[PDB]
Amino acid sequence: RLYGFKIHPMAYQLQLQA
Amino acid sequence: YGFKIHPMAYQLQLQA
Amino acid sequence: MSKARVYADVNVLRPKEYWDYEALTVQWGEQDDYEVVRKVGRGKYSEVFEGINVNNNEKCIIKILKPVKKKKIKREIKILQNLCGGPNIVKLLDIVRDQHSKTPSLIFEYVNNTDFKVLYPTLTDYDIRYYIYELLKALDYCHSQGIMHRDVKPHNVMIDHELRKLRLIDWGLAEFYHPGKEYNVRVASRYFKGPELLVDLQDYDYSLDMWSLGCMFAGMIFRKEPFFYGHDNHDQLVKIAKVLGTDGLNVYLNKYRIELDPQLEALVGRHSRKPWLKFMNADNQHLVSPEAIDFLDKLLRYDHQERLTALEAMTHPYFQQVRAAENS
Amino acid sequence: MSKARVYADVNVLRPKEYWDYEALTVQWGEQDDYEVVRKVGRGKYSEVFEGINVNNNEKCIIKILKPVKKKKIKREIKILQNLCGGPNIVKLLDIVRDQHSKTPSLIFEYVNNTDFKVLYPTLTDYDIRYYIYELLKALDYCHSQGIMHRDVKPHNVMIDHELRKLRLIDWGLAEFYHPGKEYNVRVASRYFKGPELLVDLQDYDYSLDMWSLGCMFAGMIFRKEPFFYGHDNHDQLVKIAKVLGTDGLNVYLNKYRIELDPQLEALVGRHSRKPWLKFMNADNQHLVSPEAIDFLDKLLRYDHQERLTALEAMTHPYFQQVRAAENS
Ligand SMILES: Nc1ncnc2c1ncn2[C@@H]1O[C@H](COP(=O)(O)O)[C@@H](O)[C@H]1O
Ligand SMILES: Nc1ncnc2c1ncn2[C@H]1O[C@H](COP(=O)(O)O)[C@@H](O)[C@H]1O
Ligand SMILES: [Mg+2]
Ligand SMILES: [Mg+2]
Repeated sequence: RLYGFKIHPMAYQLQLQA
Repeated sequence: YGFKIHPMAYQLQLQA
Repeated sequence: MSKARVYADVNVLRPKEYWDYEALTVQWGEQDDYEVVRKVGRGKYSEVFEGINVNNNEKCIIKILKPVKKKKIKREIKILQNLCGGPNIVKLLDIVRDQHSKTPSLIFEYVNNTDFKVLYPTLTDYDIRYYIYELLKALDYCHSQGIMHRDVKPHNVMIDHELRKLRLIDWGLAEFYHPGKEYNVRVASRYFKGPELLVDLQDYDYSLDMWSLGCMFAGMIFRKEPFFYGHDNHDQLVKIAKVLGTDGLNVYLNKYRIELDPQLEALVGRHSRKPWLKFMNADNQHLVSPEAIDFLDKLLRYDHQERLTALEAMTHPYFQQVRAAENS
Repeated sequence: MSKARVYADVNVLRPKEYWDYEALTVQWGEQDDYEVVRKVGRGKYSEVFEGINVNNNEKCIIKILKPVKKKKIKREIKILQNLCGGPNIVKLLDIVRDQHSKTPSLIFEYVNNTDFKVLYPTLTDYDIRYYIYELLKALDYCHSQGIMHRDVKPHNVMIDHELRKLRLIDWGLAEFYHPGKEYNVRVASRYFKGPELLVDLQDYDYSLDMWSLGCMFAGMIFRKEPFFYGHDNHDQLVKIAKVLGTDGLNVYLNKYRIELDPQLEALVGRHSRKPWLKFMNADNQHLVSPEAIDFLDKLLRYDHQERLTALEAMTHPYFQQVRAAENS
């Protein structure tokens, strides 16, 4: 189950900011 | 006039 | 003692499951279908993030519903499914639970938006008339479908001024209208609660949204948000009084046999009505027009019965120009 | 039965105007100098927009202070001017009023940041060690300058992960420390209030910030924000008791002759302490370390006197690695 990186419950990727 | 918020004018998105 | 004067028996005629939302059974889609990217809003009952659909690669909004009665979720879910496709209606794209915690998130269509505080100033007399006419299609649609959005105000309307596109959002307070039902007055947002919620007239109707449209508009043309600035529900009515004047607050009260808690009576007091022109200042003068006033005036009445229908308002001389541009 | 155990005089020795902030006289700069671009946040006492400097073309944050005692602004402002330049301290670039509405705004330096909720998880054992060591330089500095930030919690610390840059922000609660002064306990934010604010020990000190750092850090390694989740002030203490155990809450109380309102006594009750390792789950195990635990443990004590000083903590075995990396 390659899991890791998830808020509440969604995986999320990067600081894509602006 | 330059429309304004509280006190500063507002930058712009563009259109040309 | 009230009943709707438009669209009252629609939920009557429709199949019970249409409005019997506790009866809904959420058909969850696939989470991993999305990835989260940036937070972007955080409401009382939810947290908003901009995310993405990994399959189609389209930006989307992920609303993560904070702790609340499951039935208060099946509501919005249902309401949203019911509206989906509606003109200017935010569009639910998929709904989702989470593996463990078990928290639901609504994944909406994305709107590029500019906070009204930053955007509105920027609009032109026509810009406004248009956006309101757009905002109106939303409300008339959804009312016609048996629903009351019970939360109308700027922050819940997304505008992509770039594409002159508009969406009405957050239906977490929208509810189904059933004739004669006694609803809850702890709705809308202070500034935009209509009189009826402020004097406890529980069997309210779509009319409520009209008053919020009222404040919202009033404040746009006058450049004075919030228009009515209560620090508290009691104060709100008060602040309303000092503009529509008490001689009407009373005629209203008697008509519906409503009784002010004394004290509220007190705080309110005697006040004459202040005519709309007394808000036309120099900067705002370009947006204020005999029509804008008639229209506003016909939105902001103590008597919800006497407010314009959505439909009726979509014909008001204010919108003639826009309406033209439409079927063109 | 308290007095600061570090930097207690930082204001005593200094010229009175250094800390006598009502005496401040704001020297307003040029509004016209900036333009607003997008709203970005909106706090209890303020509204934040990202703006821009038309002269130099640099991004900036415009914080428009909502209605509050002028003296509560001259504080922010003064504190801010006092800190300016301090390591990892947000930087006040200019303060502006407005020819018309007479409406002060604080125009800070811009930080590109990622909401903790989306950023933190992303971090590595090291990453955390680092940012807290960074966050530490901010607190030690400012404490050394006679100031208490009084409201430390993720949302007030900006991190530009792309540049491993960090800023501590919202000095709206920060206040000058004067030995023996009885301060106000309606500060910090629920979750991150220290015991002293929850049992009413008003002559608190910098120590308070240590406990916030305490919760903040505790939650980051254990991946459990908020660590102590009170629904209410009383509850908070309670939730703290169920982890540090009541046998300490008591020793504390007697030491400072403090008395629990009965009832709060009640709600708290008897509870044994839960040792830190009972929070090391599988998902968080990579961040938890015999050191992270010693360090956390030395931040989270009922007794503010026994918490680490900022300085002291900047030497804890946890940071050795990082502290290496500056020396090089
Ligand atoms: N330098 C900055 N860069 C980016 N966002 C900021 C900055 N300063 C304040 N904000 C934000 O505005 C919010 C609260 O405003 P304030 O009450 O000034 O602390 C924060 O959580 C941030 O999202
Ligand atoms: N679909 C959406 N797209 C963009 N922003 C949204 C969406 N739904 C809610 N929000 C927002 O959440 C913030 C505050 O919520 P509200 O006051 O309901 O506008 C706004 O500044 C918007 O960023
Ligand atoms: Mg605050
Ligand atoms: Mg507080």
